[PDB]
Amino acid sequence: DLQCLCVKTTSQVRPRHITSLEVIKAGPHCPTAQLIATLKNGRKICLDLQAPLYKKIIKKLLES
Amino acid sequence: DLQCLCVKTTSQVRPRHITSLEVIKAGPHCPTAQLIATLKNGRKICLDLQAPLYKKIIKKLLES
Amino acid sequence: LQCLCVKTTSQVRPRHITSLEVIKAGPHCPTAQLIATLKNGRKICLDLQAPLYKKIIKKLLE
Amino acid sequence: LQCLCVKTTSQVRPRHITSLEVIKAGPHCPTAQLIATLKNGRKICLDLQAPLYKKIIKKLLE
Ligand SMILES: CO[C@H]1O[C@H](COS(=O)(=O)O)[C@@H](O[C@@H]2O[C@@H](C(=O)O)[C@@H](O[C@H]3O[C@H](COS(=O)(=O)O)[C@@H](O[C@@H]4O[C@H](C(=O)O)[C@@H](O[C@H]5O[C@H](COS(=O)(=O)O)[C@@H](O)[C@H](O)[C@H]5NS(=O)(=O)O)[C@H](O)[C@H]4O)[C@H](OS(=O)(=O)O)[C@H]3NS(=O)(=O)O)[C@H](O)[C@H]2OS(=O)(=O)O)[C@H](O)[C@H]1NS(=O)(=O)O
Ligand SMILES: CO[C@H]1O[C@H](COS(=O)(=O)O)[C@@H](O[C@@H]2O[C@@H](C(=O)O)[C@@H](O[C@H]3O[C@H](COS(=O)(=O)O)[C@@H](O[C@@H]4O[C@H](C(=O)O)[C@@H](O[C@H]5O[C@H](COS(=O)(=O)O)[C@@H](O)[C@H](O)[C@H]5NS(=O)(=O)O)[C@H](O)[C@H]4O)[C@H](OS(=O)(=O)O)[C@H]3NS(=O)(=O)O)[C@H](O)[C@H]2OS(=O)(=O)O)[C@H](O)[C@H]1NS(=O)(=O)O
Repeated sequence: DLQCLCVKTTSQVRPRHITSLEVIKAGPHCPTAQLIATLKNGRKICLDLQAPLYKKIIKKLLES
Repeated sequence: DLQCLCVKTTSQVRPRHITSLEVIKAGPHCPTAQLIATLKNGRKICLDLQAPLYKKIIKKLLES
Repeated sequence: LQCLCVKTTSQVRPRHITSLEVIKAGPHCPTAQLIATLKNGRKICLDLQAPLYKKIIKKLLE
Repeated sequence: LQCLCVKTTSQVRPRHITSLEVIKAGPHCPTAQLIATLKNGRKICLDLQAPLYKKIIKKLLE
């Protein structure tokens, strides 16, 4: 009934452009964790789990 | 980067078992609208768009 | 009263809404909650009043 | 002050959390928002305090 939201991660986007980050735990409908980021223009993208980039994105959004 | 969350709809579930319903507009990452329902036990399922069932689920959750 | 929607809002541009989640009342929230997510990822609590969320759900279903 | 997280909470079972969304501050919300979604679909606003959301994000990443 449900699959993963993200097909492939991305590496390049400006942390300034990010308004929202959702962290989704692995579940019955997706074997891997997911990192969905929403941008000012409505564009949604996926981040890499094995990178410190998500750590940078998160640390910024909270600092705002 | 993103696909649809729901693969196939469902027809049978008890409206009593439903705690949350999310209505997702069609977008660049999914050609069709989506109706995701969350249940007390954590189970998530998709509803049918061409049915009055979603109308029943929604009308109940608000009445609660 | 430990709800997501303490104060609630009536003014929003329906075209800016990408999703609407209806969360049911419970021991922790006296009322149902209408959470709308906008294009920019932000969220706001919709007034449970009638014609507001009526038109929205249909515009999400087009 | 028309935020999702007016009042905020500190007591939640991390195993009950299925997702955590960080919404950034803006002209409409003075602070960033930590919205946690539980197994039963409900949502609660997490305290922006340190060790609460630190352990959670990692438990979501296992
Ligand atoms: C191209 O060069 C540019 O370089 C950088 C990068 O640009 S980027 O950010 O676009 O990538 C620019 O730096 C940014 O400059 C500002 C900007 O983004 O415009 C500024 O952003 C902050 O302030 C924005 C202006 O808002 S306002 O307060 O001055 O009015 C704000 O964007 C506005 O958000 C409001 C809002 O959310 O309330 C919007 O208001 C409108 O919608 C509201 C909500 O609608 S709803 O549907 O019901 O929900 C309505 O209630 C309201 O009536 C309505 N107002 S109206 O005017 O339409 O009538 C409005 O449309 C938006 O423009 C930013 O909000 S945010 O959501 O994007 O975060 C806000 N960001 S903040 O800094 O975090 O507070 C910053 O200086 C900077 O943005 S950034 O976030 O730091 O990246 C640079 O300005 C620009 N150079 S330029 O070429 O000279 O322009
Ligand atoms: C098998 O036969 C059954 O038939 C029907 C159908 O069952 S079904 O609903 O499971 O499908 C049963 O009818 C239901 O009966 C009640 C029930 O579901 O148990 C009742 O539901 C309402 O009340 C529940 C009991 O709560 S309590 O207030 O009395 O304490 C409630 O479930 C509890 O929710 C709380 C909660 O959300 O706060 C939970 O508390 C615990 O977690 C909290 C939050 O954690 S968090 O992670 O931090 O977020 C903690 O804060 C708290 O400390 C902790 N308490 S503790 O006990 O663990 O220490 C608790 O775990 C839950 O059990 C229902 O909440 S809900 O979220 O499911 O909606 C609530 N539903 S409500 O009616 O909408 O308010 C109803 O009568 C009915 O449920 S229903 O929603 O109408 O469908 C029937 O009882 C049963 N017959 S039986 O065989 O005899 O049992």
